[PDB]
Amino acid sequence: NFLAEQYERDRKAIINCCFSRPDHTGEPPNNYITHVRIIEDSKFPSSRPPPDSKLENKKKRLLILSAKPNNAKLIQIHKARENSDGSFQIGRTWQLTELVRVEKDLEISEGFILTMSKKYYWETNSAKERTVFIKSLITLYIQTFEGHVPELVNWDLSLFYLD
Amino acid sequence: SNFLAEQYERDRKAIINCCFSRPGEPPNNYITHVRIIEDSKFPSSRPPPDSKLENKKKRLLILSAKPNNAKLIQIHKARENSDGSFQIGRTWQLTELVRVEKDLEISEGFILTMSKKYYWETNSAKERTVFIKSLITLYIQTFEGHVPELVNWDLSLFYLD
Repeated sequence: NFLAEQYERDRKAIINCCFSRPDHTGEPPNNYITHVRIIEDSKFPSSRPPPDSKLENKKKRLLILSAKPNNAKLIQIHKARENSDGSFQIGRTWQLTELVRVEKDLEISEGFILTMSKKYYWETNSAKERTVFIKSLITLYIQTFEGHVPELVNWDLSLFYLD
Repeated sequence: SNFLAEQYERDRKAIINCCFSRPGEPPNNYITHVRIIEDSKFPSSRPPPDSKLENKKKRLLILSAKPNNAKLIQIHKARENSDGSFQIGRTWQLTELVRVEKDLEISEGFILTMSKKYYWETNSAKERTVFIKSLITLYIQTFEGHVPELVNWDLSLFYLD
């Protein structure tokens, strides 16, 4: 539950850095939804990294999901990092609509791949965290559809339940 | 394939006519349905592959929404009468649904849990895929904003075509 305190800490900093005041363009900010810590391997950013990847390759980053202030159905994905001075900054943005595939790595419990125009391989810090972020990403995606339209989605799901 | 789609439009129209067009209060709005087989000797678990034809009853599952709130969903069980009319025999609130499980060995079978368990089969594997997709996506959509920690699943892959 060190996890939960870290999450709340990150959340506050993130909203403060990036989803709270007009930016400076002087455009309003997006509304924050959720985030997750990830590890990115700069030499293997699109596929499973060799077991022997130099610790120097491993970057600490964050994925963040948010929505347009005037559009609750226009969601964005961001990649961000925490700088040494504690500030936060976003380095990449995608529209959710660019997402075409989400897959868990069968061999690495924290590994997953997001596919937009290219593939993005990332790892979470734990198996549980992978489950949570992916659930968040996919349910949010589903919620952006306008009413009943399941013809366009495909999944390997066989069990769904409430705890 | 083409037969199915045509059967599906036929059923849909009849279902709306019989159950979602007249009023006590305004009728619900139809969303979707599927044809199911129910085993009356084995209603809550996988029937023996041996189960006699006389146990097998033709039904339908229908999803609908309250006219005022598209996020208040109901599940209905119905049956087509010999005369060609349809009638609803059972209703649940979608909020009652606590589990959805595909039968891992019978590709047409699935189980829904509300207070009791209900085992049903569709007529094909593809029809199961389609209805379950509708059921779960709708459940998800009845949530405003981020969906809570409580929902769980075994998904490991998701993609658009």
